[PDB]
Amino acid sequence: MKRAVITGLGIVSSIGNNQQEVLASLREGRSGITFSQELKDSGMRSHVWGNVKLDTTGLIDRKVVRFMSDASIYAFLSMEQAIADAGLSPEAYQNNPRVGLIAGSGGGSPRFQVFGADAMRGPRGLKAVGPYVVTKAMASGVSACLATPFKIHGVNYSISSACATSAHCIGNAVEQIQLGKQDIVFAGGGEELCWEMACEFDAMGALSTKYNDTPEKASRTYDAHRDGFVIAGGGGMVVVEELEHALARGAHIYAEIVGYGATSDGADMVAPSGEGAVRCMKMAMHGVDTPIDYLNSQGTSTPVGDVKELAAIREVFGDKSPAISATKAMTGHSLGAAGVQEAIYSLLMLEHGFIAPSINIEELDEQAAGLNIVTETTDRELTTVMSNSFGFGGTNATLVMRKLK
Amino acid sequence: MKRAVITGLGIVSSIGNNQQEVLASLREGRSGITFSQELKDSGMRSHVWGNVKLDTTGLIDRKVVRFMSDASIYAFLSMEQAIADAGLSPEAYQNNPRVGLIAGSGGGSPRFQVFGADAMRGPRGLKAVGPYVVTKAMASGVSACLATPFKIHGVNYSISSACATSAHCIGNAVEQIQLGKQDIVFAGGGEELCWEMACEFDAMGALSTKYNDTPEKASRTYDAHRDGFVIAGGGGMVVVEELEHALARGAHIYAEIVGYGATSDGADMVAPSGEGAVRCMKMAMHGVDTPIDYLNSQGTSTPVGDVKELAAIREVFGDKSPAISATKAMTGHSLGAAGVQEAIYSLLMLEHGFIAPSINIEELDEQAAGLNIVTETTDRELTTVMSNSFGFGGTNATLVMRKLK
Ligand SMILES: [N+]
Ligand SMILES: [N+]
Repeated sequence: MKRAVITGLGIVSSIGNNQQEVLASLREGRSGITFSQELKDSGMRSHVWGNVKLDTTGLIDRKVVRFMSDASIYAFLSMEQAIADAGLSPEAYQNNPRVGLIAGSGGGSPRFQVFGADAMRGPRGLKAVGPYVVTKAMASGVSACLATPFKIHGVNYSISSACATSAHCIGNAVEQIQLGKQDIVFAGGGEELCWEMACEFDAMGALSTKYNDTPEKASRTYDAHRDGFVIAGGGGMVVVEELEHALARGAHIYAEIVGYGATSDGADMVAPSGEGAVRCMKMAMHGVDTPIDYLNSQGTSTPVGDVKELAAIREVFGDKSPAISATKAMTGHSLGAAGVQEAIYSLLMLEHGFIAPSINIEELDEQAAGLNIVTETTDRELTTVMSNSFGFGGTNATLVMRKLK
Repeated sequence: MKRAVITGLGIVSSIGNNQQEVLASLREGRSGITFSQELKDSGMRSHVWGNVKLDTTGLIDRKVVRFMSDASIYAFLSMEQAIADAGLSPEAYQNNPRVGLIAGSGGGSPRFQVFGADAMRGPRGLKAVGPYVVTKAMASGVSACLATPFKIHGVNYSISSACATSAHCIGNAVEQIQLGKQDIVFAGGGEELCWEMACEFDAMGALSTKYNDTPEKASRTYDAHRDGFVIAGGGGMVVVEELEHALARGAHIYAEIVGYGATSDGADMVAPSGEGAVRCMKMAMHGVDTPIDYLNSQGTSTPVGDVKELAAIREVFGDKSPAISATKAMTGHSLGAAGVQEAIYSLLMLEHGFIAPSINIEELDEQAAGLNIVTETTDRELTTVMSNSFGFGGTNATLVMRKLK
């Protein structure tokens, strides 16, 4: 069947506002985590986050940004970058039935959802709400807010699966290409950063709370003293294109998506089973005869989550343990945006031939001994890489990408 | 490729808590719209809705329902119904890598989103929020809350696309079967009914407000005096299964999904373009050598909305227009659940050989001139039906189902 490759990428993350800034942060093991006065004032125990260091005001047409929440803004900016990076002129992707968009978020917009309710209960009622809350608060906000302005005529919808959200978006994009239904599918996601949603995770005990005085050390995947993830926001978008189409226009190809796994744990609600993850990685490796040179793990930085994934990786590769690093130690967990941003970090490592370090590991977890966890930036010729996205609700996605000759 | 058929269904709507009750309401053109004190007390202009008349108290185990929002509850109950109706037992669908679940909601759970914010802002903070808000508030709540209890091991995620949400879910399930990845995929969705979310649509001027005195007449699709849709809640689930697998176990086959259309308008944020709908319908009809006997249109019952679809239908068929009926006139708009529920209504009509009436039409709009709009329950031998789902963001989905030879 049809082959799918990545020909462009765009990103707005806690460690950079474009792929160049991100590249630098990755090589330097630079943290994007900072202290959040907003989270502290909300009454939360976790006072750190991976915020986007950019004032988006005026970066998007007023008539367009009026319908958007932060998730949409981040994804929109990421898509602009992706389009330019892919070298696509407007005439090349706009008003084209074979060009689509699949992008979502983990929670839509709790901020505007609460805003509407707060305004409605106020002295002005509906007048305070406004006619833009729906497009900001709906779960499909990210796809709706981008498909319209970019004149997308092909597939258009959002996929939601918590931490696996944008990973499933990319995989679904691949499926469209494989089915011969689309030539190009923009895939990715975005996530707003707000106490409204963050407090829900803190109320679960899923967020780090013992390192508020040293924010850059809070996210410490695989460290013996990890205590939860650090919430983050941002966006990302990649251009998934059918091979012949990309080659025909002389597109720059980062890699071919040679594997996509999507499975379900069917066990616990908010706790990885590990078993589902093993099946997910094996599914993504079907037909892939080249070894995995680097694995960008889910690596949430949670006590139980980290160990479950470690076990799954051991079961899948056994003696074939590849280089492993959890970029979340640097970036925080962007939820709905994580899958696409992490695929992008993996693509940058593959393109520039280096492995980003898994930082803040002062004491490697006992259940990690024997694995090749990279803790220092290492230059190496990579050919095949894997990125795992295992999210709450027992939903799993794995992407395997490989360089073309 | 592989063929996909529906072997079971389940539904919880404003006009029936199961397919039997729904079937009864459809034949008599009964309305599920009622006066809502909740919507009035909130300060909204629209005081009518399509509530689910059912006491779900104790219908779901404690340990399971504690993670669910109303959208998940309705979806869960619909899935139980679907499993039984399909003749499936745990040994056949549980812990099975080839059985998946694709279901979502349009807005997740505004109610628990606001609940978490309200509780957090209280003196108790995190303690008042509780550790169950995430699974209720997240956009993937519907898929996560069902996949776990039903021990689903295959694909697991939610698709969101406003009014087309559950229609795209069914289409994606078909794709999984065509790709040979799954033998069975439960597809559908759910939507809660609350002022929290309802006020967003009212502030947008999309909800009917000139009939709060005569609820059962508020929703009046294709009527010259329409003034917005009536918000509704509920759930739906269908069992999508690979043909040979279904025949092998002697399952009851309602129909085969012979067409699935998915397009994008890339024009306006909250207004159909028509151009996109036309392409969507043609996409679903492509390859279908059999004519469409019945069409369950979007029929939102909005001034511009209704006009656009009719024009699109006229453009697709023209002089050869099939029987058309807007079930939302009696059921309302269940948003994320509308796609699967309307697919089910179309299946019941196809299964029992009859056409549901388009109630509340005193004066047919001039736009529906050369079209066959059924306003009375008519008995006919249907073979091929079509269901259109066009939501905000310019996202379109069309399903074509036909009896099996
Ligand atoms: N990852
Ligand atoms: N429909």
